[PDB]
Amino acid sequence: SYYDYICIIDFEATCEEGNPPEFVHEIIEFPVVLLNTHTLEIEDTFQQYVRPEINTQLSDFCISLTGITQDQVDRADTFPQVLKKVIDLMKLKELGTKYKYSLLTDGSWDMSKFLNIQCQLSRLKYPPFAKKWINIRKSYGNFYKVPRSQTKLTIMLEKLGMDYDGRPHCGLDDSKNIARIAVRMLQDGCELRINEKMHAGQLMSVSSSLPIEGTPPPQMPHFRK
Ligand SMILES: Nc1ncnc2c1ncn2[C@@H]1O[C@H](COP(=O)(O)O)[C@@H](O)[C@H]1O
Ligand SMILES: [Mg+2]
Ligand SMILES: [Mg+2]
Repeated sequence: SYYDYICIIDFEATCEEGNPPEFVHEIIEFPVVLLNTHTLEIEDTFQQYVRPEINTQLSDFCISLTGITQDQVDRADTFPQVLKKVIDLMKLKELGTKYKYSLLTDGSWDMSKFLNIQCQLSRLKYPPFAKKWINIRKSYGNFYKVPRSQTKLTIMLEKLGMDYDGRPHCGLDDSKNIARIAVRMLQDGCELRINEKMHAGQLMSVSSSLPIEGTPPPQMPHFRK
């Protein structure tokens, strides 16, 4: 039987203009949006900013694209501290123990790039609970049967006859819009399910024809020795 909760995560990260290929991203915003699959309502939202430690000064391009200011990241906890809190929130809403749940992200960068890089930077083991997720862009592409380029957030909203609510590149607002699409897709009868994973630190697909399996209750990973 189906997930009780979909847990939507969409990060914001440091960046440069022109998107330089060798620039080391760090997570600067870690939102969580909890969607109850039964009531189809967004039940919980939590926002937290993260303080980068490598490239600590946000670029102008970044401050403007995301809206996040230096004073915000400066006053924020470091990633491991923020992760402990996200895990504590998840533990509070009893995910993995009382309720069957799954992660959902918009694309495959949040887990396989941003969280992946960040854990290396923070010297953390990659948290098991985040090794499998629902990439909604993929879900959408397969459900409505459109090429990959048509699954950009902008187009998904447009084609479903919806609007972008709130600020672009603000992770919380982004996550909420994502959840709003999830709802709509569930309503259109699409069974959202895990379709992507990490394996040997590489992005890999996951068979869509296999039974619904909950994500394990989250734990706080240790520091890599
Ligand atoms: N146009 C862009 N140029 C460079 N980096 C970007 C751009 N759009 C998004 N990103 C990176 O991806 C992160 C999250 O993407 P988004 O979900 O589009 O806000 C941002 O915090 C940026 O670090
Ligand atoms: Mg994103
Ligand atoms: Mg975003």
